[PDB]
Amino acid sequence: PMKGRFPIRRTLQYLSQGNVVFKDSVKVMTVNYNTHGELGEGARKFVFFNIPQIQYKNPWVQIMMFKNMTPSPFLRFYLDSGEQVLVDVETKSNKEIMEHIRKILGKNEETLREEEEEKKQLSHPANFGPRKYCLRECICEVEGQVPCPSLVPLPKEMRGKYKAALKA
Amino acid sequence: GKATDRMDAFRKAKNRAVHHLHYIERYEDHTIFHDISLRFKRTHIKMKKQPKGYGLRCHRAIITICRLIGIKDMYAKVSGSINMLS
Amino acid sequence: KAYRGGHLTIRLALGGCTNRPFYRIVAAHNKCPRDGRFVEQLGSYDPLPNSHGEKLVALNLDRIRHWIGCGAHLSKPMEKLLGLAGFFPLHPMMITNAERLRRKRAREVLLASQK
Amino acid sequence: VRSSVHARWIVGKVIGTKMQKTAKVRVTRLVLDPYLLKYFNKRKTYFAHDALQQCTVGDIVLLRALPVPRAKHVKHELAEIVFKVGKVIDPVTGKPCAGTTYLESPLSS
Amino acid sequence: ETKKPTFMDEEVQSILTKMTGLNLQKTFKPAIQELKPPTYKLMTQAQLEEATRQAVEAAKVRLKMPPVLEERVPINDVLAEDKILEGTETTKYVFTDISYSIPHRERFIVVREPSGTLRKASWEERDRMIQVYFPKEGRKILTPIIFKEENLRTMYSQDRHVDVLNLCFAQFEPDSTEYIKVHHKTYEDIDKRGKYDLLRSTRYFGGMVWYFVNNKKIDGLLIDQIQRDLIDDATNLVQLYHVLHPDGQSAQGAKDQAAEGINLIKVFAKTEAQKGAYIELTLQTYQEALSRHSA
RNA sequence: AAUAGGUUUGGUCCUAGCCUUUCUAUUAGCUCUUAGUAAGAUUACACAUGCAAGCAUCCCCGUUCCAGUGAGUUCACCCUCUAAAUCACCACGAUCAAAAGGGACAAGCAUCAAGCACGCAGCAAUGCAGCUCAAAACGCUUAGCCUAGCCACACCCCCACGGGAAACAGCAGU
Ligand code: FES
Ligand SMILES: [Mg+2]
Ligand SMILES: [Mg+2]
Ligand SMILES: [Mg+2]
Ligand SMILES: [Mg+2]
Ligand SMILES: [Mg+2]
Ligand SMILES: [Mg+2]
Ligand SMILES: [Mg+2]
Repeated sequence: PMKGRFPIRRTLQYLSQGNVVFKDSVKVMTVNYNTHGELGEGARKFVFFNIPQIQYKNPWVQIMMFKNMTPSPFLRFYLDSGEQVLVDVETKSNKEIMEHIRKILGKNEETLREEEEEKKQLSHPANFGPRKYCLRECICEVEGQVPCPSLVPLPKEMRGKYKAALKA
Repeated sequence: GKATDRMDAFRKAKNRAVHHLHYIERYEDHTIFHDISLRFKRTHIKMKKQPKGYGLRCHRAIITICRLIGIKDMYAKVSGSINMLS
Repeated sequence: KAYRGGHLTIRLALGGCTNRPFYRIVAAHNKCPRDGRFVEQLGSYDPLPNSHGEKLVALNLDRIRHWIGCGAHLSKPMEKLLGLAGFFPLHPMMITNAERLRRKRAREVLLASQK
Repeated sequence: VRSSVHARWIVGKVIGTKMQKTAKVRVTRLVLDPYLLKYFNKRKTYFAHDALQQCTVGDIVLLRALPVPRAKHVKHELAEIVFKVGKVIDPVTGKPCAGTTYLESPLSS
Repeated sequence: ETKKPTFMDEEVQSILTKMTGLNLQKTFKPAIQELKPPTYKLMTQAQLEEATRQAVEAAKVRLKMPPVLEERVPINDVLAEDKILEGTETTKYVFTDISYSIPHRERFIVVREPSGTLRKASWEERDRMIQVYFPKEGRKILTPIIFKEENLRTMYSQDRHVDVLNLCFAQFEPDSTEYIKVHHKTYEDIDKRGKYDLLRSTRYFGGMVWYFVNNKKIDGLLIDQIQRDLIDDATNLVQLYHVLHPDGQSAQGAKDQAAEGINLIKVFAKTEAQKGAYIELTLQTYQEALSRHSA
């Protein structure tokens, strides 16, 4: 089967399930954690489970991990203005850590909805073009209109091959 | 059924099968209850429960066996050694 | 593709099949190909009358105004389309062609009466 | 605030100090493998202008993008030494620590 | 001073929702569409109750009554008369504003006639063009032949009134002449054939009740509600009829006699019900059944 | 490779290769009634001939576009800065988009494992001796690409003052 433990982590569905989309201020996130000790357990899980999802939702935010550098696990976010945010993640669970970082540095649902609406405005239903960009290619696909000559031949009076013959 | 003559083998096999009947549990009398992924010896069989009208998108032998059982809708992928008896 | 000079223009990119014209109102470089790359599609125009005997024209008026404010020029067919829509005054050539057609039909009527 | 450098703030590890007033830092970013769908560390080498020559090989340093590159390869400057090698000060408590043990107890103050 | 209630009023909405009723089996009747293998969840009694409550909320959302709108006034407005263009073009032009962030009822759709008249597009042309340039799922540019009288009768014979109403809602605007005509014809066929139970637990029950109340033909619906032991619904229907006809014989009788509950129905059966004797007989039969069940 | 199938052997089981079945494209054989639409040298080898850029009260503007080819090939995308161009004229700006700077960016070969100056500091003089690389540097071979279209080339010498020589990779054609 799929290799490793918890192979669901290596699926696009799991990666897209993340809810933390950092604001444009956040640039770097240093995750310091200990590989042993009960109190850091949640932090460990946060590295094991939630770190991929975050990086998937935030492809440009650098994430750098550190093991057994400090007696306590913590996260440090570096913002574009030079401000640093220290989140002490000791005794917390990974779900609690995700909720905390979403609250303090994650975009809210309203901002995501506004971004999605701005993206949706780019695709206009009335535009005609390739299926990659537009719903319909030609106006002939609209009922009532004159259909495509490749499907319904046009009347001889509507084809130049006979207009020129009649005029000449 | 193993025999010198083909008709004798047919008779032996079909008469001996009815003394070895499994009862296959079916969901709503048209499919299996859940996806069944198993490996018998060197043959992997992966069966997916499917809604009504999906049909038997299974190996031809599995299609035959499912028609015999009374399973109408199921998907099945056979991997590894495609051995009829296994 | 960087071009020397040029400017944005609102024009009709011909589409459809043979004997089945269908124009798309687009904003694009005048140096760009007629059916090539366009900055934005501003509408459509089906010259062939449909079942209801209409020539459907669709105009993204907001974006047309935005591009005209951005300095985009206009081709004569597009100006005539907007004049017919009432978005611009009737083009002088539309009125002049109407007057020429009136003169031609009056001359035909006079010749028929004289016959 | 406007700068001609792509990466504005990057945290990395110094791997070289053999250039005058310049520190060679290795910055690792998680990159998703398109097939395996697993994040692996991809590392890139940056040069940070260390005016005071305070960088030591093996410490974790934060680099800020210069408004313009000052050399062919130098585009960043040492904004901070986040984790001095062998002299890590626990940001949560402010006390010195050697690995996972406090050299000085937080209860001291 | 005293304004007669509208369809979207809170009291009217509550009465119509109560009369509509909720039937999760009917509301979530299995859909004949591309099926997928169902997912199974292990639930306690509390979890099952919460899931049922969520289904009830979703069904209430699904049953939200479409508003009842008056027939739209025909559009006859000329923006310009350019006699110079008279006879130049043999075919009229239709211009549609396709700006994305505009409500469809505020879009400027104009028509340049061969006579040079630049006029605002009619309602039918407006709907046609909006569908052409902003297509909506379930709507057809050309009117489907299902809405002809013969095909509507064919659907009625098969008891597909709800399907007819869904097709009408998709194809036509709520204020459309065709929408209004098809809805009224469906309600009339239901009244004639006594098929009021088809529209129960659907969002079209409120419209049907409103249509019957406004034209004073709630006799059959009241009879069916009494027969099906929905006397609460019958009483609410009588109250709504009285509210929407305060200056009527039934309302005056109820006021003077202080009638409530079943008596209200009797009052209506005596005063304004055309099938008053039939309603009295049905109510007497129901009361006899109630007496037998009590004893 | 899949709902799989044939094929090793006296026979069975397993592993495994090969082929079949399906869908396209080109060419060939045999055959072929009409209508509509779409598409259409193998070749960056050489080209006969005819046309493909004029307009306009003279100046100017255009012929730098469109059209073509795929030889070459991480000049295409994002960000910063800001030329030329349009908005008559400044737009005290908007749109569009060069050069420059940063980042990202094809395949095969490691029997291509070292490149050989590929770095830094200083205003400068000059000083330090570094820089890239098995997480694939350097090199060889193949290939137009990520297709509303984009990149590159325009007979060759990557360029084109110059030289070779007299150019259809514009259309029709040979
Ligand atoms: S593709 Fe629209 S007319 Fe043929
Ligand atoms: Mg070639
Ligand atoms: Mg060799
Ligand atoms: Mg090539
Ligand atoms: Mg040549
Ligand atoms: Mg050259
Ligand atoms: Mg040619
Ligand atoms: Mg030849």
